[PDB]
Amino acid sequence: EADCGLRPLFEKKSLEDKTERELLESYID
Amino acid sequence: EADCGLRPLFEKKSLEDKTERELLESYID
Amino acid sequence: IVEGSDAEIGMSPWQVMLFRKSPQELLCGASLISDRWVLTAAHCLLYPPWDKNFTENDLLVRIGKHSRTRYERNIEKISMLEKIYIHPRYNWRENLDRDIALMKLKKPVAFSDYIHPVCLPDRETAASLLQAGYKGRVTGWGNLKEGQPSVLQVVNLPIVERPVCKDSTRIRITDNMFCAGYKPDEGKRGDACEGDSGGPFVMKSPFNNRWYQMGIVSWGEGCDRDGKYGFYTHVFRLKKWIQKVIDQFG
Amino acid sequence: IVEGSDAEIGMSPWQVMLFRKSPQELLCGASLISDRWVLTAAHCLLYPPWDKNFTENDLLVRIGKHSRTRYERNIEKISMLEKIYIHPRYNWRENLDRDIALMKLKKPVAFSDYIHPVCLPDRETAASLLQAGYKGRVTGWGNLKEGQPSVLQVVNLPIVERPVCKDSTRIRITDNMFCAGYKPDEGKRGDACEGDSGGPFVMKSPFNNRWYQMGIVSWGEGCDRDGKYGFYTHVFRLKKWIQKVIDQFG
Amino acid sequence: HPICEVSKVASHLEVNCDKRDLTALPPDLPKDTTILHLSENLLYTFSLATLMPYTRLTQLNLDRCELTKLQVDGTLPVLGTLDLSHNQLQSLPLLGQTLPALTVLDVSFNRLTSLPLGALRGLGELQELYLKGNELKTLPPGLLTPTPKLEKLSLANNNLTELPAGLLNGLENLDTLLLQENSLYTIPKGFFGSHLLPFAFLHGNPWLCNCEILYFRRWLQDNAENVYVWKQGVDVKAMTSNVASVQCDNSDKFPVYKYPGKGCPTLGDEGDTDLYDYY
Amino acid sequence: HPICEVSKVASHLEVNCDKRDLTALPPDLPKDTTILHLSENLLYTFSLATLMPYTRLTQLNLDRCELTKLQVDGTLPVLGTLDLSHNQLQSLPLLGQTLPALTVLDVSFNRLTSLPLGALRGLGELQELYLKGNELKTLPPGLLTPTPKLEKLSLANNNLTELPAGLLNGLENLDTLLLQENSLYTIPKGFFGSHLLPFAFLHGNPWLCNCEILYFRRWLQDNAENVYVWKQGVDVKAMTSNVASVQCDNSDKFPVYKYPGKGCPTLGDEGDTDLYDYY
Ligand SMILES: *[C@@H]1O[C@H](CO)[C@@H](O)[C@H](O)[C@H]1NC(C)=O
Ligand SMILES: *[C@@H]1O[C@H](CO)[C@@H](O)[C@H](O)[C@H]1NC(C)=O
Ligand SMILES: *P(=O)(OC(C)C)OC(C)C
Ligand SMILES: *P(=O)(OC(C)C)OC(C)C
Repeated sequence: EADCGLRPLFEKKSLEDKTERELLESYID
Repeated sequence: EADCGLRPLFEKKSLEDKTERELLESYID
Repeated sequence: IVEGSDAEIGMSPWQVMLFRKSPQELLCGASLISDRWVLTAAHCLLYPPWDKNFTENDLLVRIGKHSRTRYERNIEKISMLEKIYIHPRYNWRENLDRDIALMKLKKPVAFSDYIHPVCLPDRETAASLLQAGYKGRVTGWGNLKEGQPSVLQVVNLPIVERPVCKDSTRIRITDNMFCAGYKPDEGKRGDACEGDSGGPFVMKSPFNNRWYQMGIVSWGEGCDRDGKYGFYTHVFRLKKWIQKVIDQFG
Repeated sequence: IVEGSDAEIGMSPWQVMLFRKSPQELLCGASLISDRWVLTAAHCLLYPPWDKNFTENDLLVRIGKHSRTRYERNIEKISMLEKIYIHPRYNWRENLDRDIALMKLKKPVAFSDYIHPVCLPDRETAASLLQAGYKGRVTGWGNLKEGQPSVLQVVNLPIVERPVCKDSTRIRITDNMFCAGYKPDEGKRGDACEGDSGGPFVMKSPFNNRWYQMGIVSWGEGCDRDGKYGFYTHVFRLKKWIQKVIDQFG
Repeated sequence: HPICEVSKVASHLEVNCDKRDLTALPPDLPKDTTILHLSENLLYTFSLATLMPYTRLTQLNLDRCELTKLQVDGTLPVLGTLDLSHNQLQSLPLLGQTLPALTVLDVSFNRLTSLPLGALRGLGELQELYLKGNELKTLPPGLLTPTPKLEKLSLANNNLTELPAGLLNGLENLDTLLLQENSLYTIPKGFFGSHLLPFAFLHGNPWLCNCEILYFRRWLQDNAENVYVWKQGVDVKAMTSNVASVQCDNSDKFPVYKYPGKGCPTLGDEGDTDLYDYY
Repeated sequence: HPICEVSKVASHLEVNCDKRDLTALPPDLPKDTTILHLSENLLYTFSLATLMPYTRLTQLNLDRCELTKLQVDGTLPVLGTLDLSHNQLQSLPLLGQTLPALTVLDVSFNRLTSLPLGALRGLGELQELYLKGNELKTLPPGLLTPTPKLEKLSLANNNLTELPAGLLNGLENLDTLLLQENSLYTIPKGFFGSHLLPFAFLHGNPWLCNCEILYFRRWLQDNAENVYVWKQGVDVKAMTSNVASVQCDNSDKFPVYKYPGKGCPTLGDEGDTDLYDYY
């Protein structure tokens, strides 16, 4: 649980998602 | 393709081959 | 997943597949929340109306999968179940309230690039992120309409306000559940469907970059119908129960 | 065909003759598998080592023939080629692996007592019949030794076990090919030879009385030499490719 | 009926002619018979054609009938279950052209010594095949190719020394495989392919642990939780998993999955040979 | 020191740089400074990082400094008090990752119009929060979840029209709540929960007395002695209690706690919705 929700193929290598960007943009709308 | 491998001058008239008999006999040996 | 797309490799390393051993078939989705515990929907295991009651020996969990049907060797991991814990107050008789269940694995699983646990919401994340308008993510190998994807699907859906959820169905909505999906007027589609049940509804935290599981795919009238929304089990509100069975049986 | 005999009239109505237009000559054998598609060996059309590369306009196919040299009028049928499809992974550089090619005819052919399509093996027929000891049939107008028959020849040869095939040559045998022929100790001879290449290796099914093409005459060191066996293109294993080009280009 | 007991269980009409010292099929049975029990009788021979008058027949039990010859003519268009277990059959009846809808076939505890080429031809709907308790030493190649939908296969308690490399090809739905207590010396490379097999029984065999057993060792380690031990009187799923049961020389002190294989060359892999060709 | 007056009050070293027409942090201040006063200066902008050299800094006053921008980098490991009141800040500084030990935060009389999501994240030790005199119209959900130990909260004299139903969740120690003189129309059901609140200021609001105000009416009757009226220059505890101050339409002739609510359906209760689930 100490390393929860941190994807090894994404977060862990500064790489983004095809669509994660869409989730963050809703935090402002 | 529906009538494949059925020779008109042989199978189609209950006639056998000079040597086909040899092929079938190998299915037992 | 209706109107979704092909998940990328490893973008949902917590996704789990609840698989029936004999005959071989996909029952439901689920999620990895620890190296020995899996979370899923109660109606996926127990449902008297349909004479449904799967026990430990009828199932196996498949972690780290991408393909829906292949035996992804050296990538996916198969685990057996040691014990199934269904919420004591699971209401299958009226509205699938507290539609949640915990599954402990016979042996811990090793994490990899395809296998990694999701986060459970905390007071801060829950109060801060579970608000209408904000959107999460639903994944699964369920049907593409109300036919089957060859690979894991993904769709992002916005959370909907209690009222709109309430007046979208004749069933008694509870606080132990929220609804998500676009409105007829928003001009966008997407929803879970037969086979995604039990899967997770996650959200990426803008504060610490971590993914949290806010809900469990529970139910819905049809799949992606206008004026209709999908309902998910409110994981945070049931966290007090989750923690209880894990401290006492883990 | 070495050690064969005169084929009877119509006993191999699927036999095809790949004929060069100018100068007139027999290039290879081939087979009829449909009213518009002919199957043959890749090295019969393309082979860089010998600067060999025949295109549609260099050839014509002759179906329903018996005599090797006469223009059997009202019996044989001449067809032109619309398109030649050689296996993309045909290995002429190392061991003639995937030595196969498809030829689509400009116009369908009418079947008769001398023109009739052969069957392609199916899962059941292939697994059931392609076993060592069982024997098939090879036909063609190739040389009688390593000179030429005036009429179509025929010889029955037993399939040989992978090991014996493997240790009979220094070339890298593949699964996309099998070998046939008698052993030095079996006291019987027979093999294909210059000119039979591309021809079919057929087997008559004991289950439904139909003839199936298990292989295509591909290669061999010399003709009918003791301790040596002829190699044929495994048609079944390449059936997935055959079906692909026929559904998309037929 | 005068000789057999006729009952109505749900929509089924179950005719029971068990233990009635019958030597032949009783005349004039309910025209609407769907389930027929002829178990425990003295019908040294039986002819399926005699059942054609019963066009709704869905299940037939001919077990424990001293059968030594089963005549197969005509056709039973909807027979889905056939039990020929516990008889004296020396050769496998060819049922393909007479029972097109067969989904469950039991010929356990008979006297089979081999299976014919094309043995299961035409049994396209078969889902379960039990051949336990016979005297099979080998199996012909292509045995299961005509039964793509097989989910359960039992070859347990025979005298098998080897299995064909492609025995399981096409069985995308197989979930239970019983090979326990035979005379199996080894498993051919790629035998299991890339198919998920929830239940496998392989104990009770004289496994010869040498470099040829390495593929099997790899498989056992990777699928340890799918290996079980047979126990009469309890569901397969309830049985206990134990990869340690698959032992070398049948000695519980040397489980195959722990076989070192000292000196053995490189296992690495060349590629599980498939059915067709991909580049 | 050359510019500021350095004093020693008990174990504290109080450096006073008040009213010295400073436009920046004076160089070379006592290394052992624990209390720093920079009030009444012209520091249109300030960067907390510039105080890192003073590792014992426990209290910082930056009030009345024409502040319009507060840079937040680095960390002040033991700063417990921060006064940013009476400035020109238009957005709330995110202090969580720079001031881990903050227990008292004052940003009253500035120009805030809204508070950001996660605004108080990381301020786990916060006990007092003053936001009086700003222009807040609404508050984000989850504002106080990261400050569980809050004892005093002042949102008085803003322009609030509504409050989030769960604003107070987790505040088991809250003893003083100031919401007077806003534009509050109503209180959401269950707003106060089952928490004892000794001091509450709710006068000066346009309370809309209709059936939605009934929960608030019940609360006012049950906690009449906990409702006070603000009076400058005297301790909260000395102020006078008066539930009658919470009036409908801001008219002292119609106190909310006396609002009849004629025609209104059943109030009874369905249950104060909790945070988690109990059966
Ligand atoms: C489900 O089945 C198990 C045994 O398989 C039994 O003990 C349990 O009580 C059953 N539950 C229901 C709701 O039928
Ligand atoms: C064969 O000749 C044709 C034209 O006649 C040419 O387009 C093709 O690329 C040639 N292939 C080889 C292998 O030389
Ligand atoms: P899920 O597969 O379906 C959801 C779309 C509600 O649930 C099954 C097990 C009934
Ligand atoms: P085929 O005529 O010969 C076989 C006997 C290999 O091949 C020619 C075209 C080289």
